[PDB]
Amino acid sequence: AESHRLYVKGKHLSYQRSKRVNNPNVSLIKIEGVATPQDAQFYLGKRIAYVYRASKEVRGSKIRVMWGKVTRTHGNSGVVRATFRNNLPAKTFGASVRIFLYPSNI
Amino acid sequence: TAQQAPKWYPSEDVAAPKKTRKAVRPQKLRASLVPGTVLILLAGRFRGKRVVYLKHLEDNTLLVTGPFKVNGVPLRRVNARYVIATSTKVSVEGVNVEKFNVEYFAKEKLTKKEKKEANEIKTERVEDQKVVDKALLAEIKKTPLLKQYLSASFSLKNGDKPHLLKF
Amino acid sequence: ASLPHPKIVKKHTKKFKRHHSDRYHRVAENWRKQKGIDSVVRRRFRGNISQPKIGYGSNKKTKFLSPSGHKTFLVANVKDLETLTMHTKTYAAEIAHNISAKNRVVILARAKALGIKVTNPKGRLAL
Amino acid sequence: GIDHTSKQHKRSGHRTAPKSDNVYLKLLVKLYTFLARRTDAPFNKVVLKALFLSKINRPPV
Amino acid sequence: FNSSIGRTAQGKEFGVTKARWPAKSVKFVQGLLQNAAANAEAKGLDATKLYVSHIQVNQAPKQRRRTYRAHGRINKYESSPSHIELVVTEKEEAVAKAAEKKVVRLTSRQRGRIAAQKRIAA
Amino acid sequence: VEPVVVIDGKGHLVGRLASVVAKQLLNGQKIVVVRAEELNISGEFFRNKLKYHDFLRKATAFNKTRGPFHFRAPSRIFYKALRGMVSHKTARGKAALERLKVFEGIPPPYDKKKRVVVPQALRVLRLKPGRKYTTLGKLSTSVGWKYEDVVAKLEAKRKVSSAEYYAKKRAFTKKVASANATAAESDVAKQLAALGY
RNA sequence: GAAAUUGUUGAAAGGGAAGGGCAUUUGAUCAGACAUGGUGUUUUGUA
RNA sequence: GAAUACUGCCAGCUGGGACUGAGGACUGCGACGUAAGUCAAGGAUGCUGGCAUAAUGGUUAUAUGCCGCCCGUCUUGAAAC
RNA sequence: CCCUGAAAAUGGAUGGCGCUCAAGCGUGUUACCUAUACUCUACCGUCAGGGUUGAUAUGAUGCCCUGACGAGUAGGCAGGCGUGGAGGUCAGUGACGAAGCCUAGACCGUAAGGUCGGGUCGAACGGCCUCUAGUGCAGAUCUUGGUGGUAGUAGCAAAUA
RNA sequence: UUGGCGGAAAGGCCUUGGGUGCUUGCUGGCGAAUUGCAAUGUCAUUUUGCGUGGGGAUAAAUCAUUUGUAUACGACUUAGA
Ligand SMILES: [Mg+2]
Ligand SMILES: [Mg+2]
Repeated sequence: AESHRLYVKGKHLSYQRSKRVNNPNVSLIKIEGVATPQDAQFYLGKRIAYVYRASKEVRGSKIRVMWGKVTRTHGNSGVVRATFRNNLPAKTFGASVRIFLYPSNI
Repeated sequence: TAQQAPKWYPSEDVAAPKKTRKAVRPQKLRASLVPGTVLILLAGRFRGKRVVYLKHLEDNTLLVTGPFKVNGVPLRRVNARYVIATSTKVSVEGVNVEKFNVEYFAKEKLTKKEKKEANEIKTERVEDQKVVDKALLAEIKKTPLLKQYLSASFSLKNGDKPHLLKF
Repeated sequence: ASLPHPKIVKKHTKKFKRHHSDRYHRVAENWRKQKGIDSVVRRRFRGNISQPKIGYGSNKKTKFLSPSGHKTFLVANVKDLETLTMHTKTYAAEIAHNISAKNRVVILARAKALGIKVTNPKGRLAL
Repeated sequence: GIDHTSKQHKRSGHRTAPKSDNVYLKLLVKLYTFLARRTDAPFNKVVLKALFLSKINRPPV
Repeated sequence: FNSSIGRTAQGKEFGVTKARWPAKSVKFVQGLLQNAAANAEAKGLDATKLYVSHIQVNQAPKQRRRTYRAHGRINKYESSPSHIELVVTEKEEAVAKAAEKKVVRLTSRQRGRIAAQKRIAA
Repeated sequence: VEPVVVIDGKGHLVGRLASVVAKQLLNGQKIVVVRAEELNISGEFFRNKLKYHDFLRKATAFNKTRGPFHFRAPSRIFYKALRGMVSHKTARGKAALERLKVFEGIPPPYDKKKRVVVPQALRVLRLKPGRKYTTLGKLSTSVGWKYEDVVAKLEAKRKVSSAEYYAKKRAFTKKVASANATAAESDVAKQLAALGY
């Protein structure tokens, strides 16, 4: 067809933070479509990929991926907490990111 | 001397590990996976394609087929955590899937010397595929539009919420 | 070829540097504790440099081990090298910096015969 | 935080393993620490504690 | 070294405003340029492709004197001399080509994808 | 969900719209706000004129040129209210603010596009009926904006052209609705009705 | 033949200082493990 | 004559998610079993894939998010005009 | 509750933006955010309580088991790192290159520090057990010596040319 | 390709005619495997350079000289085949 998307779009909002101290080890993700923790409970444990590009070709590609997963819900509005192998570079606040449907329970 | 000595040397004998208590009970699959279910492949080379599930294998994998005449997916095994069990059900009674096992799919592992600088199929595999898919498509021809459904790919459109969608 | 060990963890892999060693050239970056009465580093304010303490200490099963998994032992000649004959999987030899090349070839030959690992088998070598 | 009712990390204040470097005295306290550990007689513990004592705590008899 | 010097129209060539005419420095530099051209023709160079490839100036030891200042004080009056060196070379052609081999590492999935593309197209 | 979101600023409250839009930019949504002369501020016109005069008094004493700049256009008033809610002095704030452009009227890049509203910042949904409000264009031309009438003339011309568009669109959709109704009650229509479409 | 301080070359950043801490992107640069004993001799210098 | 709400209990069942795997022959307390034995019972094992190299990682420069006032001294109190 | 009463000097502060059935005031119910605090786990150290001379191989100040604890100026104590020189030892290193110096190269230690590779260089130096002291610097309007910014700046204008 | 409309930042919208390709509106035939149980598994647009081969066009500014409606110096205003 014309669409081939097998993931859900999301936005990298910020790190986990207090009013004046942030914590880069936990990122905050807005998954689009979900507006409550009860709907966000479907997406727990799903893999997340941040997909970006670079000028230098490394192993056949100019596209590099950072992997992570959803761990828990955050707040009352469907924001989730996500942890990555290496933390997200904080210039990606507001950048798009992919939530895959695996590991599936359905 | 440059360094004097250590007064005691540590022993070089490696100890044995303790006797473990982790036996292997078999995998308890989720309830939506019954044989004959149409699955959607979430990842892999054939991602977004709808296949039919036949047999639960020994290494917790699912035996699936396209059929190969419909969408070009051969006889294959997939992971149960990388599929979506749709509610669409066909009957796979009349297919002899006990031939396939974990030794049926062997990669014939490659040596470190054989490096592909720049750049085939088992005849047993191809007539096994031809035996099973002609038994599947006879069950496919009963209810309408299943051949078209299995040939078409799955993809998420704008406005599709997977937490609200029923498959 | 080393003895099996747990995963080596460093609690603080960054070097502890003296406060204002970046600021003044007369202040070397070898660690000194701030004994001042108004020192933010001594008072441990947020956003300042961390200080060495006993909580950063390495695991006793992991301490003094190279990433290869051996402990470095300095050697000067063949008789010093021969002390590690029965302890090859725990210690690795390192030729001292002041050994000449015509002795270094002898120590490397004897270590290769005895199966001893040398951590610097490239010093003063001509090619 | 703990509301400590005592001084933390304090030594017991009783001298063990005597401050002398006499090797024969160290052999004697080795023998009597074996005897005090395993003979379950109070005499061995008493003489083991008396072996640690300093000179002014060992007056001549 | 240009703070509080005068401004001039002849810096428009170089996009600056502050420019001067250091006659003594020009005399010394052009004497060294003449000597280097003489060394080049003695060595047997082309004498038409020469460009000044290297030049540097750094400080010689100072030469001192003293200043007589008010209320009977002495100050210094020091000359700051120069060490100058320069190298003229012939302008050659393009330097080099034929860079590194850049050996590639591909996974089995990448190799299967490239083989699939090579099969699926011509 | 959208590449660019075009917001019709008419009938909106300035602070509530700015707090919606600033969070949208910080999340990464591109926003363009049109018709900035029709924003509303709660309160009397005299109260908001006094507020702007209190703001207009504030300037740097030794040099007025480096003081706070008192911008007079309604779009720049909205930009001031939004820059107050974005941390504009950082690189993240600058990158957020470059995803925004605010206009008086609807310029020709955006007069053929779709305009949306924000229902949690709409005056008729937020204020109690009876409370008094202002129009940002009236306040701005009271404090020194020069282009209130040329925007009105351009908006009149644009509305005439848009009504000419809408008459043709309405005629076409009535033809399409007539054909859909006559092509309904067939077998595919009843099967789609059973399946929910 | 050190440092302060300086010249040239190279790399990098720079909207009213610079420098630092935690974390990661990007660029540059770099260490370690990769044999192992092994059924085995498909063997040459026959062990 | 019932139901339901509210509160409380179950040595009732069961689904999803995250972090951790310390220890290193055996010894103990137990459970299921007539028994042999088995087990979730004094701390993780089983199966599989890719790569085997700057890929992970270390160092260093830069960028970004948040934080970070100049040290020493006297002083009740120092970033101190 | 709101309003009058209610006047100060650079421009100005519920922290700012702004907010009017509030994003104000009174009150109630839930959900949610996060401290170096609490719970569990790992690791480091300290303290305490214990086990273990049996043969083989070492270290009994050793090895092992268990539990609790960890802020700190003035100050006290303990264990260590480094320097000049001395007794002993390694029949130590070295003109096939000692010492020193440079090195956004590598390794070890929580740290003081130690080790290696490369460059430069040219004649002595080191590990361990002990002994000894003119033994560790950022400051003292410290001492001696050297060098900056200021800065190609102030200026080089009395006595007719 | 024909005809319009659009100046707020028009740079886009509509329309006439023919060509050409596809059509999943409906019914068929062949292909796909081996990427081995997943690895973004690579499909976008931004700028520049260098080659082709096809058009298009053949300037000024500054320094120096000069002016004094200007001027500390720069700058400004003039003149000069
Ligand atoms: Mg320094
Ligand atoms: Mg004078």
